[PDB]
Amino acid sequence: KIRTKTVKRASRQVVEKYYSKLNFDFYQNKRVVMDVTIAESKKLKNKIAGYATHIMKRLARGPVRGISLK
Amino acid sequence: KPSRDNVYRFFFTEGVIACKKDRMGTWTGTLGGNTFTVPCIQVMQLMRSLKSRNLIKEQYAWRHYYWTLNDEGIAYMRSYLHLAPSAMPNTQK
Amino acid sequence: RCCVICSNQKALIRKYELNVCRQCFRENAEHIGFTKLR
Amino acid sequence: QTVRLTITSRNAKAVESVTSQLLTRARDEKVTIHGPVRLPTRTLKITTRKTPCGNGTNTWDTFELKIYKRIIDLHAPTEQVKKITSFTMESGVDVSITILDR
Amino acid sequence: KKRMIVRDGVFYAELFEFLKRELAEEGFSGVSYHITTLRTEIVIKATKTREVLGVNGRRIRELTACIQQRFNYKEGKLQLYVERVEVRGLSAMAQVESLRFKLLSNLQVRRAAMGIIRYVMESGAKGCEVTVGGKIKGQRAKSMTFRDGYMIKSGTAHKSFVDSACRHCYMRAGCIGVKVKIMLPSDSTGRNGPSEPLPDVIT
RNA sequence: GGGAACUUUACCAGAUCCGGACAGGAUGAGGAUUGACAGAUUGAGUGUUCUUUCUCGAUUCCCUGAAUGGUGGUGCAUGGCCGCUUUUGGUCGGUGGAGUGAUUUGUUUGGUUGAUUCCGUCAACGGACGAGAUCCAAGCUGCCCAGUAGAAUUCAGAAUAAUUCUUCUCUGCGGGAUUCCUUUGUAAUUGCACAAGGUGAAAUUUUGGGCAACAGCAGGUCUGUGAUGCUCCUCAAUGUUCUGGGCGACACGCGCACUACAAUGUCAGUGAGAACAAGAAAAACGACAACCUACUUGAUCAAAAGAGUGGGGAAACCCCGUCACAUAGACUCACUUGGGACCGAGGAUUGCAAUUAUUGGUCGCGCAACGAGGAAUGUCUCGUAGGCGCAGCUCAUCAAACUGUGCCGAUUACGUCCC
Repeated sequence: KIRTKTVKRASRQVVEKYYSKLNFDFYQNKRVVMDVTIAESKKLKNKIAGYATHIMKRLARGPVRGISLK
Repeated sequence: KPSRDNVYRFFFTEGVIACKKDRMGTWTGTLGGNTFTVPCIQVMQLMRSLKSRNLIKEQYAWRHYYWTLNDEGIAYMRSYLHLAPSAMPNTQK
Repeated sequence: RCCVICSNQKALIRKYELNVCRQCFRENAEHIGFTKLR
Repeated sequence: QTVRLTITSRNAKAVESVTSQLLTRARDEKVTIHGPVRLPTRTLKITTRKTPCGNGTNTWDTFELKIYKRIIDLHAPTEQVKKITSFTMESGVDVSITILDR
Repeated sequence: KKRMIVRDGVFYAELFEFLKRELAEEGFSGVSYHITTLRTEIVIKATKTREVLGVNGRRIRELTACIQQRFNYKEGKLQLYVERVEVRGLSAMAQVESLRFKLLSNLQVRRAAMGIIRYVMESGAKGCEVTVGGKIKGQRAKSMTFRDGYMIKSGTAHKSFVDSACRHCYMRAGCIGVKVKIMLPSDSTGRNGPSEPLPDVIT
């Protein structure tokens, strides 16, 4: 429910480095994670994929730390 | 007793000697030809005898003893036998 | 029933599966292939 | 003489590292092999109190094993099995098997 | 086949405990083992490998023919090997025999360990901890721990990265215990991509 | 890992032994010696011992020094291991800043979280541990797979043996879970999030565990261990004895901890009858099978027993009690058709020996308390307590113990800080 800085941080490197992950789908935005990221465990990606969609969705609200190259 | 001679002899052609510690008749050896036995309690009484002499290299683990003979033990063991080419370990490999 | 690693015949020794390891405890004696899980 | 293989070993990537891999020495070659699945797994569970002493928080260990049995079945090659098993060298603690029946 | 694994467990437990006694100063880092047919050979892992072979065959054969004579195999079914352990540093069990030797040599403690700390950390190790407990500086039941680098003590992940040894040094006046933990430079050993908390993102 | 006897055994009463390594030394013509029948000696057909001769083949025995051995002490000299502080979320450093300094900041108001967990703020910035995460088992699921798993079907047969498969089981590696939609919800321009609800086997560290920092505690262990420092013992020994016998376990209703039994008409007591469970175990070498269990005899006469056959190296096994039974069963306003304690008589059993080993063994004692428990006290919230029971561990014999599996299955809070 609360995400460790490890989930938080790595998920900020993905969104910084991948706009392949777009849809608010946890499931699409998940299947792009695990191929690109090695966390060696599923929950990490399951966490990461969950927070990675929070970031993207919120970007549409406004700016977010770790600002895009836009 | 001559038992005590061949145990000596039994180092040769064997080298390192293995004995489990029991207080009971047991023996692992005499092996190439006869392969018959002697009680360990008496084996143990022989090793200590000249173990106070440098001839022998102690090891121990679990309940087992491990005896290898120091060079001074090779030479003595040769001459006590009176037959002395040298111990098997250094004779070939 | 004196047992394997020591004179013991005490620190009652597991017969279980006939491995008799308690002398020097099955904690100190290991590499048996046991693991610590659960 | 349809032969039988019982591979009993604990360690990670042995029970697999023979039967999976090393039957393809026979599996994909002139032999015809009948694979079943590995039999069920066992655990050998001893539990000893952690204290060398008397005093404790009353705590216990649980130590375990896993023994992994695989059955793998054949028709009869003659003398090939002696060559079959001997093809492949790779494992440790894994089990060699000599069986006849039926 | 329950008890055929146990007989090997009790067996393997016997080899390791025995060699430690008699492979020392010779850098005994462990044993690997398997057998198939009439070959019980038992490779030996070690650091200092010319004292195990010996001048003329002695030490390796002197240790060979007792294992035929301990476990009763008919003569010739055993072999022996020794395997050079690459990067002598990274193996703790090699380096307790370093500490034991060094403290027997009468060294003071801090100088003793802190060297090994460098040698291991030099060797590529990712961390260390060395701890000497005992009667050092007498009448104290004084213990000391000497740390480097970085390390993980929790979870069962540690048992992969953590390979350590706890061995006694018998001094006059008492005992002095010695314990070394070390690291594996996560790189080539295991490498499961292994400390969980490191995720990577291919870019 | 305390469930015993002699063993284990430390304690007691006696008796044996060298284990006493090493030689640097006074009798090497019936040898200081080793072992001995009888006879006595003694508790002992035990040779220690005394006689009697021989059996003696030197390694032993005598004298010195050393020594070895030990459940000897000291856990307050010590390693290692263990518990505890410590169920929580804590700890540490480098450079920088403040302070003469001990020290401090980082490590924080605030919000949230089991969480020094997050976000925000920030004289701190960047890093190390602990948390988390890795792990292990349980739950739904994919692939492989079945002759040491088990279903479908047709064909014939009693009572109105061929076929194809993976539903059920097997297991290695994988899928799955995530805060994902929704609620204008609570809170809130951010944020981190929370809730009621949805999907799903699972819905909020999914569930139960294992692990687990840094400092400490004169915490426990010298009875685990050729693991160890002293310094006590060293041969009519604190050593050893399948050494002999005794204790560790005794009866002042003594005081105390934990457990099993239970007194009801809610199985309630008991007699029969119907169903159905699961983790687990099983074995022998320096010899020519000693472990379990199914079947059927023991059965023209109890029970437990005895004995013979039969395969299992473990996927040889599945009929456990709780319950169900109105089977029209028997009790029946009571210390009682409910305590099983105390009890003396037979008898079967493991085995060196049981003088209570123990028991679907009988069958006598019942009239020994006992009749919801004084203050005081224990531990948990969902397959849970409780109830029930089964193996395992010790184990030649014995579970009211612990370790684990499964069955029956609950009311109360979904809270507060009052203790």
